[PDB]
Amino acid sequence: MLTDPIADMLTRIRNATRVYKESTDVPASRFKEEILRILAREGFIKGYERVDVDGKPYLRVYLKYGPRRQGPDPRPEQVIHHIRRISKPGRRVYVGVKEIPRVRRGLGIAILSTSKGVLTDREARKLGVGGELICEVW
Amino acid sequence: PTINQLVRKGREKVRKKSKVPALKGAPFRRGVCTVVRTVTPKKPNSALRKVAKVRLTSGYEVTAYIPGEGHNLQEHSVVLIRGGRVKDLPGVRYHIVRGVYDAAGVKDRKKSRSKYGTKKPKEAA
RNA sequence: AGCUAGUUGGUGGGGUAAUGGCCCACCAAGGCGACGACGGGUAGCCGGUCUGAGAGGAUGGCCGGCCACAGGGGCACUGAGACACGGGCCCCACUCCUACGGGAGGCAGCAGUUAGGAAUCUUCCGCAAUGGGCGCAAGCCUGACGGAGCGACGCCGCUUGGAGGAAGAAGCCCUUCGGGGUGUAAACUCCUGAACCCGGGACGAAACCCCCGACGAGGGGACUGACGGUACCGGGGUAAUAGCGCCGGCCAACUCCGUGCCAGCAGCCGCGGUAAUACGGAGGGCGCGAGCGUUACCCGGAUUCACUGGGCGUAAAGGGCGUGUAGGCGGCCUGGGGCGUCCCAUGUGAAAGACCACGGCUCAACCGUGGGGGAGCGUGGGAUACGCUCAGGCUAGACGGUGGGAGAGGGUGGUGGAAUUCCCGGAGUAGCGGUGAAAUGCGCAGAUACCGGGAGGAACGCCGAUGGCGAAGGCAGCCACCUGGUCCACCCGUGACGCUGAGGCGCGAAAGCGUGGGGAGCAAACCGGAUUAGAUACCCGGGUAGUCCACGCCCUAAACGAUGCGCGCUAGGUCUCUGGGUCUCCUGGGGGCCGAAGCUAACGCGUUAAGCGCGCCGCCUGGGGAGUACGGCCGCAAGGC
RNA sequence: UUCCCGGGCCUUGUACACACCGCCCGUCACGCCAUGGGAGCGGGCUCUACCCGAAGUCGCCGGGAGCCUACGGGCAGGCGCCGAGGGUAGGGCCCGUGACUGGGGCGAAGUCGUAACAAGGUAGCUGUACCGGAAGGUGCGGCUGGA
Ligand SMILES: [Mg+2]
Ligand SMILES: [Mg+2]
Ligand SMILES: [Mg+2]
Ligand SMILES: [Mg+2]
Ligand SMILES: [Mg+2]
Ligand SMILES: [Mg+2]
Ligand SMILES: [Mg+2]
Ligand SMILES: [Mg+2]
Ligand SMILES: [Mg+2]
Ligand SMILES: [Mg+2]
Ligand SMILES: [Mg+2]
Ligand SMILES: [Mg+2]
Ligand SMILES: [Mg+2]
Ligand SMILES: [Mg+2]
Ligand SMILES: [Mg+2]
Ligand SMILES: [Mg+2]
Ligand SMILES: [Mg+2]
Ligand SMILES: [Mg+2]
Ligand SMILES: [Mg+2]
Ligand SMILES: [Mg+2]
Ligand SMILES: [Mg+2]
Ligand SMILES: [Mg+2]
Ligand SMILES: [Mg+2]
Ligand SMILES: [Mg+2]
Ligand SMILES: [Mg+2]
Ligand SMILES: [Mg+2]
Ligand SMILES: [Mg+2]
Ligand SMILES: [Mg+2]
Ligand SMILES: [Mg+2]
Ligand SMILES: [Mg+2]
Ligand SMILES: [Mg+2]
Ligand SMILES: [Mg+2]
Ligand SMILES: [Mg+2]
Ligand SMILES: [Mg+2]
Ligand SMILES: [Mg+2]
Ligand SMILES: [Mg+2]
Ligand SMILES: [Mg+2]
Ligand SMILES: [Mg+2]
Ligand SMILES: [Mg+2]
Repeated sequence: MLTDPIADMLTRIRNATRVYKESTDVPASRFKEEILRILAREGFIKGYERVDVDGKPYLRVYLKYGPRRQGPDPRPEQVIHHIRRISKPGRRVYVGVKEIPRVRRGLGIAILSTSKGVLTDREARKLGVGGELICEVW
Repeated sequence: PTINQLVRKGREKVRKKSKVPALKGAPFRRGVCTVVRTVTPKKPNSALRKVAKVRLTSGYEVTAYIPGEGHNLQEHSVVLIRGGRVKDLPGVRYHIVRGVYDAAGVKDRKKSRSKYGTKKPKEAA
């Protein structure tokens, strides 16, 4: 019955990226739409659009991959190596401004929901807020 | 388990078991002997090891191994119990301290004389 | 797993500095509890301390804060304050003096004795300092305190010399006897020089006091040290304590002799039974050094209670299955609030401790100063993405309508034939049964085989399938009735009604039990006959409960897919069952095989997950003792949880 | 080429690997350790009812009986409630102990048999019921952890 729409979306993307697909569909939410915007600016995907499927609004999330490499298993590298929901609906995780993770020692991104909108780990500490730690992506 | 179950049911603790009941965890506990005898070891080894049943001041009567080569222990000897077991001897989980009380240490033991209670040879040495 | 008599609440009093069932009358029947009441066991609590990468775990000795005690127990008095450690009264235990009737005493204050124990100190000095009490002051009291004494109990600092020195003494150890080692080590040469003798010898001390100014501000003067002749400084000055653990692997350090599963070692693996780096010694070496080891306990390793950070198909572990209460969790759009949540300042977070500096004791331990943030909670202000709530609204979730579809789904009642056994009649004879082979047994008293008639019970061949239905156990001749689940189509209705589910409740194979029927075949037990060393078995002949029915119990299993349910996502090839269609083919549900990606220790799984995610429940934490013991609940009992 | 012995390759199964001259099971016997039940015995803690009940607060009285400094009063004293505690009585929990008895565990070489591991010589396991010196056997039903 879709307990967690956002972990559903992140798992949608996690399964789409393992079989190297053009895009996959996820039902639309104004909050999901913000999270996909943040994934888009950082270069984890190529963008999105409010498509319509059977009178029901989904979101085509166009995937981005690495270059075709050589040797056995020429399947490319992922742009998203690891994406997982941190704060669960049964396990709420709330962080202040001084307690924010360093995702892959700066190389990754933490996405988290604050009173100043949906932000990243760098943007949250720039603005100085902290909030519900949505997910870590790299 | 789930976080809700861990809230409801919690996590248990190890709660160690005392391998030496020397009563208050005393490092040592004195008792008079009652029997000074020789016992045979377990399956893999073979000897006649020297043990003693000791009527502790804990109110316990326990066996105790008599280390070193040779002893001076009798039925009415007073002796200090140490702790630590002999694996080939079942029922012996505690050691006698030598050089403490009526029990004396090994004579002519000249290497590891901090153990087995032997005094320094003072022979320009 | 239930507790509750002042018990819960009220009214009016008593009482207190003061609220309050704190106590008392009268009234009402409440109060608490799985969010763990009540009860049992244990424990003084904290700042802090130990450990840890941290999250955590452990702990509360010194010191500071709080509490509670003062031989056991109770009570008041005085008083601002006590239920009063060195004040009072009473009861008991104990001790001491008694002229025997009635007195005295309370070291959990500083020392100290005794008992216990593995174990824990001086019946020291002084009010010079600080602090407390009384006092106008002088001063007096101060076992608070300042110090000293004892114990390597701990930490820190220092010494037992330094530099020279033989192709390398003696001793002793090993030797492939030539040599190698201890070893610059020592002997020996100088130089410095702990300890000890000698003189000086304090910081901690300046006030209280006195004079002036008025016993104010201010200036000046006087007395006073326990520690202690000690620290420290100067002069002189003698080479001057070293030990303990280990040397198989973890783990750094190897040979020789003795020994022979003996004596012995031991933390685990394990060594010792003739050539032992594992025992005993020696030589040598390694690790430390006024210590070194051992024991006992705490954290660590232990990510073996996993919040970080574990799992459950086969290793420990999915509840037998459903239903469902509490609880946990929950779709898309729009606003109100601003509880969760975030931010800002502010209040608090005592000191001490820890960290960062800078200093003080010749260094350090120790100590002083300054500084920095913690975390938690109060108040005020703000933010509204997510969670919550209130409200409006949506349809993908869910349920419902209409039209249908398959089925061993369930209960009741009825019925058909095949077969078995028995009874009757006919006909018919000398053997039939049975085994590996036999025997028991049945048979001339007319068997087995054949026919005809009759009774009775149980189970449904072919269909029938590696097939179907159900939540599970499970369900199979046919018929009728009553009845649940379920799948498809059409996108018509309500519209978030959702998922899971501790207890509860219901179903629950076989076997077993109770009461009453029925009993053809089969068949525990039991009896025979063989097989066998012996057979309480396997093989054969009989054969009772039971298997069948009704009603009531019983709750077990390899109740197995050894895989809980719900939803979302991630190649397909193929077989089969049942629906719909523009039925060549597509699509939906269901049952199978193979296999993308991915997962697994492998075996294997693979949209009928063991993949990738989320929600909820159950369970696991070495083998045995053990599903045993005790307690509890249930059962007629067996026994069950 | 069935059968007896030995050998060769493949494949299947194994709980064997000193390798089937293997391993393994349960009574029985001796010894020892911990332990359950047990006529009872001995304590500890606790609860309930009643009896006696000191000191002492409080409440009366303070009168045929005292004392007082201001007496329609105070003190002494008497009575009462509560009361530490002692006594009696019956329960609850816990601990030690008990003739005897049940099972468990250990003890290098004890007696009896062959249960399981290979189709273990009757496939095994299992719930249950009955039976047997012992493992175990058989009945009914289920499982693949077998053919
Ligand atoms: Mg206590
Ligand atoms: Mg750790
Ligand atoms: Mg103390
Ligand atoms: Mg005193
Ligand atoms: Mg003593
Ligand atoms: Mg003073
Ligand atoms: Mg001075
Ligand atoms: Mg080594
Ligand atoms: Mg040794
Ligand atoms: Mg030192
Ligand atoms: Mg841990
Ligand atoms: Mg976890
Ligand atoms: Mg199951
Ligand atoms: Mg349900
Ligand atoms: Mg919601
Ligand atoms: Mg707020
Ligand atoms: Mg502080
Ligand atoms: Mg609404
Ligand atoms: Mg409609
Ligand atoms: Mg049943
Ligand atoms: Mg039955
Ligand atoms: Mg019956
Ligand atoms: Mg009867
Ligand atoms: Mg028969
Ligand atoms: Mg035989
Ligand atoms: Mg038979
Ligand atoms: Mg059950
Ligand atoms: Mg199970
Ligand atoms: Mg299908
Ligand atoms: Mg059982
Ligand atoms: Mg039981
Ligand atoms: Mg060949
Ligand atoms: Mg073979
Ligand atoms: Mg007993
Ligand atoms: Mg067999
Ligand atoms: Mg059986
Ligand atoms: Mg039988
Ligand atoms: Mg069977
Ligand atoms: Mg079954």
